[PDB]
Amino acid sequence: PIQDLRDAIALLQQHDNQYLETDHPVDPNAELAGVYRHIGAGGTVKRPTRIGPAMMFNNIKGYPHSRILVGMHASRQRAALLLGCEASQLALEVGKAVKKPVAPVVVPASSAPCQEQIFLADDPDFDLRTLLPAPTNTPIDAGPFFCLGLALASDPVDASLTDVTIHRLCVQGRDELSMFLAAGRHIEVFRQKAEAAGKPLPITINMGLDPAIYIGACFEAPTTPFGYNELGVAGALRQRPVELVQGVSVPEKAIARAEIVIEGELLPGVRVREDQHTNSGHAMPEFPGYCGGANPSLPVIKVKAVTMRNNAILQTLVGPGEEHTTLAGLPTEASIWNAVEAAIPGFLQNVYAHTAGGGKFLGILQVKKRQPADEGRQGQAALLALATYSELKNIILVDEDVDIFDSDDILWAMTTRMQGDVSITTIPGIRGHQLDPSQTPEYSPSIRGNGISCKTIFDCTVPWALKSHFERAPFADVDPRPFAPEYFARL
Amino acid sequence: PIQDLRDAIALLQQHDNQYLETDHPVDPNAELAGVYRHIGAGGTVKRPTRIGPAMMFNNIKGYPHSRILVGMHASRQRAALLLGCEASQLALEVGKAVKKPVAPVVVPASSAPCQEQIFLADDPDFDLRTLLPAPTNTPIDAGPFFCLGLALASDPVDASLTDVTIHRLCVQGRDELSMFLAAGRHIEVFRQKAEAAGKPLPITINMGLDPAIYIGACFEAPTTPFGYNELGVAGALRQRPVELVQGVSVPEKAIARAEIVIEGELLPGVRVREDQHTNSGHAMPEFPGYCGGANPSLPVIKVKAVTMRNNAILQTLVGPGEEHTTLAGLPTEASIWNAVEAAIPGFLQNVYAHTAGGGKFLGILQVKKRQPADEGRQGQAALLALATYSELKNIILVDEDVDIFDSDDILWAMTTRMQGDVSITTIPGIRGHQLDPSQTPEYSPSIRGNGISCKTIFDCTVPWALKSHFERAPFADVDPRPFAPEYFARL
Repeated sequence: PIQDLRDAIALLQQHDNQYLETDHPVDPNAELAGVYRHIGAGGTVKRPTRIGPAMMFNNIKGYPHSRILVGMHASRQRAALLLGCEASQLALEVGKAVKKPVAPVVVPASSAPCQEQIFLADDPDFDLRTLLPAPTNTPIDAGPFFCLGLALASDPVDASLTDVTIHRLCVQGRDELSMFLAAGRHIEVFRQKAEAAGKPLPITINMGLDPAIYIGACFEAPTTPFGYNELGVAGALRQRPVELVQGVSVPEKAIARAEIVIEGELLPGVRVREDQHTNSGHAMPEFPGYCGGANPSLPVIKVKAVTMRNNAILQTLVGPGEEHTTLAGLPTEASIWNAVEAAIPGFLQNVYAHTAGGGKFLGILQVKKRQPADEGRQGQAALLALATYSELKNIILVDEDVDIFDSDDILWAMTTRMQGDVSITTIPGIRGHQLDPSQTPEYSPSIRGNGISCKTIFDCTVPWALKSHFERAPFADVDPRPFAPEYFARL
Repeated sequence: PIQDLRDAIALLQQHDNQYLETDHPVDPNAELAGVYRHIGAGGTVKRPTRIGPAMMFNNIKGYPHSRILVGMHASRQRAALLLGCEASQLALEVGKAVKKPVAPVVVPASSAPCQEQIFLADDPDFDLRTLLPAPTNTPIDAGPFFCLGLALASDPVDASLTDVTIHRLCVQGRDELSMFLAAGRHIEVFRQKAEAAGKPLPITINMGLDPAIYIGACFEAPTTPFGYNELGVAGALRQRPVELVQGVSVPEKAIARAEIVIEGELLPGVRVREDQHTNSGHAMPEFPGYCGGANPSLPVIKVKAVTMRNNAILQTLVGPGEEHTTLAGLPTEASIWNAVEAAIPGFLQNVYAHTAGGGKFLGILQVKKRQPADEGRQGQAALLALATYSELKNIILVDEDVDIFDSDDILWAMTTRMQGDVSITTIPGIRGHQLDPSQTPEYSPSIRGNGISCKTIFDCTVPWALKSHFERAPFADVDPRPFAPEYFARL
């Protein structure tokens, strides 16, 4: 029963090519990410790249006591193994946990390995920059980043209002991090409330976690009093409550079994240029595959303490590549599943938040026309997808004999089951996502500002009345294995 | 030095997962194809399928002295190993051979392994159907097929005119095969000239060949006296003339080192229904991945002899999947290369006749914009492609940082470097190909007859003025090997 990051590493070590360690010295600045680019970053990272093992770097230059984990979630198959289901059903299996969550519980400090070591920022010798190897993903980044920081925080006026969300933070100084907070999201609203009263907002950043927690926390959750409800998904996935502990230096909870916890406060009335120390003009690589722009005005966590386990692992990601595809893509798929299946039961066979869109921009919907009235519902399923997940950009529709996880087979449906002046429907001027660099006025006369897009539905389903002409060549069913057993061993 | 199929097999056996044998009894009717569907048919074949080893079945039900080879050209990497070049350069490499062909030569029967065993149709016990296995691809095919028949044929009046072509053939009786010949092709014009005079056309069907010969025979060649010029490509690929032997029962040449040669004559004033023995309504699977209809009026080869090597291999294909992509796709790529490079030298970086289009329907063009004036040449390249290969359907244009052999990366360009109402150009009413089942009046109000199409250009290149915003996140160059030697040691 997996309850923390090390229980997960143990499971991976029982399967081939899921976990890999190296003792060869690596520089956290640029080099480590450059290495994993080849081994397992995947997704929208520039070629060459591939799906591979999660990888542990034991020998980090300048950090003789540290080790860095990347790629834990950077494969769909791997995520399936870590949660005990089939990779094609991963979105549905987690969607079931979302529906029957198990609440987290509070434990005492004696039960929290994340507090086996406490480094108070009090200490004159404290220096976040030398305590933690925060990797730099590319040389043009704004600085070192932590990329899997699970932030816990509460409303400053109503303490029963909580939030759990993944963030990335740039290291800005001996005890400072900058942190981008999405407008409108709960923790930013918390921070705006505290700042309007001139007060800091206490927060914990929890890194190195059971992958069920990271995966579960990307889904929308209900809000109950003191609920930290995102944690309920992982509670359901393991059938064991996620354990919280009180912070040592701030009045906010932290993840009891996390590897590293950064406790601090968002400062009132303070802001920094994200790239103030490099003037690179960039932040770090974004899920579409491009380096984003540096944010000119960011809030700052003032660090009051770092607590960690003995031999703490620092967990982050590279790419963000396939690791982002998994964390973002399963929620994208679940919400599309839920919307289509409630409106058109039995129609959708599956949906894939394609890695080529980082799990957000590109939806592949596999439908089955069962009867004459299903003609015209394939467009309806596309409208449902675009309405339910507004950061989507394009939809590709295929039938149930097309493998939506096989990009060759998607392009095959786009070649023999599509006519350009019939099957392609453009929907201009719909808000999409600012990190798509083609969503700009300069790219298109129908785009009125950044993050607005034309959204395109590629209908590659066979028209109902023509289906008799579109049967794929029927090869006979045979068990191939007796013909070459040793060859099918390689699985 | 590779000079026959067996030398090619021995080369394959020096590389991992390129060649596989099985002694498990197999039914050449349907079951064999059913097995290789899972092991390595690839291409447009229904999932599951994949690229895998070429496969030899040694244990053939009803044919205890036979063994059957499939999948020899069913892998771009395998074709590259076989011709001694890099997969990404394959078409450039065969294109060089097309330009400087090495003419074939005639050798005596003593230098002709293909006549080690002679089976005259003279013999009352001769029966084409029990002598050779002719696999069926699906249970609904017209009948047993030979799918890699290299035909040699000459003009019945002017013997200096020759032709060398690949055909498929259905086994129609004791000593008859049906053979479709493409209208206007040289061998068909030889046939019509002979039929118009009331005379048979002598011919040899050569099977089990140096892959160089099959690959080279799919390119257009010039005509010179007694040239058999398609063999000049294989000659240049091997820097050794292909060897011809005089047939034993008909006045026409055969491939000296072929595994199997069927000698016969196309009969005048005789036609058969392709599926006359099954009434299946179908021929066999076509390269777009659907079953073809049965041709109701095919000419007949009356067999006069079958010669073969000792321990002869019957070589054919399954799917036809990836084996067709290689055979058809390299000529498609070479012709696009030649046209674009002549018109816009330096602009095309590479082209991929994508396997999802069977090597014919879908072109991925990789261009590099070097200067402002290249803005607008990407579409020019697309037109060049559409002009020179009229069976193309759609073009996808990408820049030099997109891996065109990686369908995930194509879709990525389709997602972040494309706006539907800007980047997509439809060209309606252009003759395409009849075996694309969506090219019918029933699919589209703009299609006036079967085999006419809308042809779509998807411009997924970065507009020149915007290039600085579209740089893929620049992970540092690092040699990953030292960090994980034994992992990279699985190459």
